Amino acid sequence: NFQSKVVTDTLFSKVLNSKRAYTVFLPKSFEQNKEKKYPVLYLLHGMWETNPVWAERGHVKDVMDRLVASGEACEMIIVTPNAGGNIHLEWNGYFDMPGWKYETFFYTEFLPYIEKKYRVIGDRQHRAIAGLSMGGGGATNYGQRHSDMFCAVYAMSALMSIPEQPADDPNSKIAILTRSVIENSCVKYVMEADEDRKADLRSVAWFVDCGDDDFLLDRNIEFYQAMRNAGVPCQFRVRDGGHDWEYWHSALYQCLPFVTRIFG
Amino acid sequence: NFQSKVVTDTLFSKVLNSKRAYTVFLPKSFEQNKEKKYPVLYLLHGMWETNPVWAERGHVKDVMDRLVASGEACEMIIVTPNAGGNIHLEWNGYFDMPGWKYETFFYTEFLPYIEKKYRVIGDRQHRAIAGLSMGGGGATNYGQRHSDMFCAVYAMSALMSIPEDPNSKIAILTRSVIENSCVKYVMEADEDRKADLRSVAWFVDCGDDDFLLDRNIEFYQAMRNAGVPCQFRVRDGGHDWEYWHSALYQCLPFVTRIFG
Amino acid sequence: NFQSKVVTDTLFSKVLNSKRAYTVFLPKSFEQNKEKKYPVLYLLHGMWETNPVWAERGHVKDVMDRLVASGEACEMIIVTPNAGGNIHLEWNGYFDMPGWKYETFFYTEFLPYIEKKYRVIGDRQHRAIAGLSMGGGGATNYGQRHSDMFCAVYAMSALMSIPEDPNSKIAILTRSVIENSCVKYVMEADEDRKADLRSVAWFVDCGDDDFLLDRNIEFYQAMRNAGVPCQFRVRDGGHDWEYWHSALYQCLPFVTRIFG
Amino acid sequence: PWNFQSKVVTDTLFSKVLNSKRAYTVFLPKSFEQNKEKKYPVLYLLHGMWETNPVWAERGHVKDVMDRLVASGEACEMIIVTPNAGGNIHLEWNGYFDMPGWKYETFFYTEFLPYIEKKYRVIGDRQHRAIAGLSMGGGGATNYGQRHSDMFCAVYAMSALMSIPEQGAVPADDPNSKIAILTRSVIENSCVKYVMEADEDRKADLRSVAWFVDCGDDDFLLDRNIEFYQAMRNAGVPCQFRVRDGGHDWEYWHSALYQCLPFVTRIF
Ligand SMILES: [Ca+2]
Ligand SMILES: [Ca+2]
Ligand SMILES: [Ca+2]
Ligand SMILES: [Ca+2]
Repeated sequence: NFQSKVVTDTLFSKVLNSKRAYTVFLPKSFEQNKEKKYPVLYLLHGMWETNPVWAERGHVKDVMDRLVASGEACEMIIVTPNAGGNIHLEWNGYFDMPGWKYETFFYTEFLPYIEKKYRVIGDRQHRAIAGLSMGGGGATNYGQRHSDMFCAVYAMSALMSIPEQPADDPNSKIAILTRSVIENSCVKYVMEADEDRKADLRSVAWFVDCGDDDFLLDRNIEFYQAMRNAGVPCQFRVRDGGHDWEYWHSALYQCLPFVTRIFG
Repeated sequence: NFQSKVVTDTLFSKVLNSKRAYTVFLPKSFEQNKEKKYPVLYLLHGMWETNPVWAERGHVKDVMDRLVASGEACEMIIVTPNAGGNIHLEWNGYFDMPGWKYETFFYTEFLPYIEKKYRVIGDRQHRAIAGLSMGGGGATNYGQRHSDMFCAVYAMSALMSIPEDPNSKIAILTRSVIENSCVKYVMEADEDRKADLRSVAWFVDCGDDDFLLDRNIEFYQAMRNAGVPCQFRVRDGGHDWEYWHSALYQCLPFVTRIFG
Repeated sequence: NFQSKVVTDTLFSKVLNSKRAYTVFLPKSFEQNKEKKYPVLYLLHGMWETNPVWAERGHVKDVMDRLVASGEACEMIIVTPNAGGNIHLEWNGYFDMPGWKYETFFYTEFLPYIEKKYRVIGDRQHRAIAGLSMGGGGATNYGQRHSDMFCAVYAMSALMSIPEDPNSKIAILTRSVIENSCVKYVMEADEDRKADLRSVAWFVDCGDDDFLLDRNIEFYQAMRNAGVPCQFRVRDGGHDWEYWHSALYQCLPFVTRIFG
Repeated sequence: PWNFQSKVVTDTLFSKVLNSKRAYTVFLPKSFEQNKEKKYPVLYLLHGMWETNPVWAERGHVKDVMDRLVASGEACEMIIVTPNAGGNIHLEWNGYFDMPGWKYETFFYTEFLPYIEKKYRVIGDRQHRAIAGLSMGGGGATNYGQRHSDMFCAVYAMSALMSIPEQGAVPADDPNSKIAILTRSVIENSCVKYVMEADEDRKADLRSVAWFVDCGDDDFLLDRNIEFYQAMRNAGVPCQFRVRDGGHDWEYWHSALYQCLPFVTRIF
């Protein structure tokens, strides 16, 4: 019979001059109805991690099979690009950095390739983004600066900016990532907003989910407080737990129904 | 055939020179086993409110009947004293105030009377306290300044301090809350105080749309930064009775776990 | 400052020759744009009860205010007609009975009046029905015999059939429920009926301590065996308002998802 | 390295009863290496047919769930252990009861339990011993609790094989095959029949145990779990019953832990 499946493949990036793996979830109907188009969720991993973690430890396919069957989530393409690895040798991060223009890769190469190949609807209304930790920050800032591309953002234990609680080499990959995250602080972006920016932020649906024992809780609180104070509607949840995969797996049961609601 | 019940009665306070109404939940076994003793939960109402609201809108009996039957909560006495009413006419608050020493009434009159009359076990390990809004602040500062009396505190949408006519009762309450800021109490703590705070189990529950969220956040950060174990939950919602009724499903099993 | 509201009003029924009370929930936006139309949920009460019980004990407005704010429910009209009262003095039931043609009242008088008066969109894709106990059986059989009218059915602790003087209202109701057994309707279905049933989304929610659990199990088993998709939940609890109030948090997001 | 941490350990015990090395996987609390004198309650957590001992740790994520629930106080620290009772059903013995040529229950009670509870510092009484499992393991847990009520205070049965389903059973026409032998064993030890045929003495024994039955609305074993619950209720034996969304799958069994672990903690 027909079944949802997880596929891992690769795309060569001219921007990065590098092979880029990615892992994709394909709905049960994908091979059955060759004409059907789908919403898409870009689902980003955290630092040190690589593309397969959402399928393998997040159990994306099993959660989707549950929620699709109950109607709580719609069939959608879910994809996780590789933006990680051993931080000492491999570039971690989602923004354009000196020597590593990941964001340019994401929008000019990755997204076009994926949405063509996996039959994504292709409009803003059916494109959402979510992620954990470093990926939560990437998801959030992508939503902030590309509000014309995303209808919803679900930020898990997100690296909204660098916590208050340092590499010896200021020119190492992790040092470069640190400065990139600071420069693109999701908190700062909201705090410095004029009325036009506030109005754009309001065109996006936001959901912030971070555990009470998480070292990034304080930065997510600042993000939520800035949003709430700026009059930008935003859901905020602080559940039991910390910076771990039980938090991120369980977050999927809130995330997938949330983006489904916004898609519709 | 035995059933849990809610009873409303009054105590005369010499300390206050005033009748004080209170509403108490009595477990299903109360009339069945006349010799059984129970743990107690003091469950405080918010500003403007009076004693019956936890039974009438919180549906305390219905929730207990559910959670006692599943084993998630133990049988306990639950009691709500009157500490409010129209804020322009009636005294609102839990701390000793000029002319209205509510806290002295609570500890020297109310508590001894309740625990004798309704067969409360009577020690610290079997006494907990919780409340919403003004009552959440009252529960918290009571647990802070009387850690010898309580094993657990569950603070709902709590008036931990004032969010961002000096002879009025409302002005007097306001000064009392600032003076007894639950946030300040943790922030100024020395090592001895931190050790005392650690002897109590703390649970802080406040909605993402609540005007008191920022103060509760301040309280949790102070606790966490001082190394005092504390659960924090921010659930969907605001300063309302759906939040406080649903909080009972976390609070009653929580104090049950802490009870010895 | 627009607010959602609950309104109780009355309609005269020629079919019944009786005044019929009803209670309706109106969305926050109702008075704000007086040309906006809404989907509708018919939300039925149980035996002995009357129309206002869903607003008063089910806290329908407070639950809607929560779920509308979070986006989990859409704005909808919610309406509860009176179909009960003291069973010894007042007619209880939702089907056409000898001397009391309530179903005829419902479809020929009540529904048209309500959907015109309160700006209901008016098609099947935006009409759903739910109920508890007697009202759960009523909702289920309405959906079964009027699949052209309802896209979704949410049955709480439903009187799917009688669990296991002759001219009293109670005896007449008892016969009516047996004659219109929700279980029977499914077990005797041919291929065309099964296809009709599949055009409706079904959700069945009944607690593990409920005296009607066995009839709901029979109903679900019949549905499942006939290949008619149906969600089934058995949660902790019994035939009580904590069950029915909490069911709302599953029911309202469910019909919202089904609404086209 | 500067922290103590809960641990999952896999080891083997040689069984003389079975003439077989029996692997097992055990969860050890964060305090295990830190307070060498602490004794613990124990939960026996059993796997399903076709599976082996490591599945509860690897797919159930038992360590991660315990680390969460221990920190919140919802679960107490406890030893959790899964013995190997499975593997490929055409090659390996599957099952929990004594069968011809494979007396697994005798192994469990006379070899496995004493060895585990000594080695991993279990308190060792009924009041601190619980059992749970999924599918085949759910039937194993339930019937153990039924016939060894003096050993267990609580049973949590997930998607349990309470008896052979009217539909969905694995074909077992070869009477000398291990799968046929298991099938007969499950029938003879029907969890449903055990309650149905109970006299007053048996009912009293059953009431000394806390029972929790948890099975999804789309599970092929739902109908048998319903019969078990109905028999329990009708017999006046207190039992929790939940039917949640889902089927015979690991999302159901992982999420079940979040009810199971606090549940046995309450009963301990
Ligand atoms: Ca916590
Ligand atoms: Ca909210
Ligand atoms: Ca129950
Ligand atoms: Ca289902």
